[PDB]
Amino acid sequence: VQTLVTLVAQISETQYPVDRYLDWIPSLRASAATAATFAEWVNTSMKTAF
Amino acid sequence: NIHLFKQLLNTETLSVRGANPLMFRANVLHMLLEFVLDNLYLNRHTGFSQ
Repeated sequence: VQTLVTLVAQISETQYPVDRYLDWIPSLRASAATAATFAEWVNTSMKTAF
Repeated sequence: NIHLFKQLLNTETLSVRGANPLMFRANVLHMLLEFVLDNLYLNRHTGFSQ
């Protein structure tokens, strides 16, 4: 969950305070569905890793 | 578009290309009433995509 909130906050406007290192990489203003797909890809990565 | 204005009381009109001017108001009122009636609907929420 910490890994999830940290990453998703770097593609959306979330008030969870993170220092941001990848703003110079272009990206869109992620919506609910886009964040959902992104989290889906994140979740499977962790499960297959462990 | 003549056929719209001869729909109410032109039962005596012979020609198909003509209409009686004296029932213009009645035909217009009927047209407006049907215009209102045909639009009595509730808007539906379908779904979006970014």
